[PDB]
Amino acid sequence: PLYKSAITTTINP
Amino acid sequence: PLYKSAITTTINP
Amino acid sequence: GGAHKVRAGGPGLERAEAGVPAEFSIWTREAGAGGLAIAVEGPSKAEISFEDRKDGSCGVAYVVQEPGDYEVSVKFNEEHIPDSPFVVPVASP
Amino acid sequence: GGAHKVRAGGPGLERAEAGVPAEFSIWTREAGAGGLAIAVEGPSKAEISFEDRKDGSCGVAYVVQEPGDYEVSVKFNEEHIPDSPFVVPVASPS
Ligand SMILES: *SC[C@H](NC(=O)CC[C@@H](N)C(=O)O)C(=O)NCC(=O)O
Ligand SMILES: *SC[C@H](NC(=O)CC[C@@H](N)C(=O)O)C(=O)NCC(=O)O
Repeated sequence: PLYKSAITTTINP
Repeated sequence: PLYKSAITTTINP
Repeated sequence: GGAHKVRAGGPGLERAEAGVPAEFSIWTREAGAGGLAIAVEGPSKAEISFEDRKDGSCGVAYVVQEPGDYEVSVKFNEEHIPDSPFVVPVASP
Repeated sequence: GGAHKVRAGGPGLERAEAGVPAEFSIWTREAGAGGLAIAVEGPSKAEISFEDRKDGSCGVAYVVQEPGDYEVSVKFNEEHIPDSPFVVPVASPS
């Protein structure tokens, strides 16, 4: 199989 | 955080 | 499309529990050739697997860590099948 | 937007070994507010975490289970940063 993993965070100045 | 996991397989008749 | 000839169904598209394997089935018999992608998106990491089921469908099991709402995507050749994404409420055990 | 103002660099964007944490850094100071998304795609499952860096950049570590070629993307507000995606060859552990 082809696998994808992702993580997303918010950046705040 | 937002997480994503994905798995892709090729379907072949 | 081709993704329009794919159907998916099972407890795991309806609701789940953190730590508990959530299962569903994909009827792929008439989409023909292509890439079948399943994705789980939400507040924690998902572990996903396939099984060839005895009934001939494609079995899917996933486990997530935390309660919350998750989007379970089933795409065929980068197109969402009917009713995808599935919004799945996940309770704590 | 603001993806063009973001830079990523470090060993984990150049090479990795199966099962060994691969590390890199993301320069975020200039980018403003936005969603910073890291993704690893390839022959096996990946585990990704965010970490602290002394320099104030955003640290990333990932581990993949099998050798092969993987693509590591870094997007900001759903736009690839410069040089993303990165093709990373992952070797059998030495
Ligand atoms: S779930 C993995 C998937 N299996 C199916 O779509 C069910 C196939 C079924 N007819 C059977 O019992 O074999 C898969 O990757 N299948 C391989 C394929 O190329 O169809
Ligand atoms: S890798 C987590 C990420 N951190 C940074 O971009 C580092 C920011 C730096 N100036 C610092 O020392 O914190 C992150 O999620 N940042 C949180 C944020 O609110 O920007």
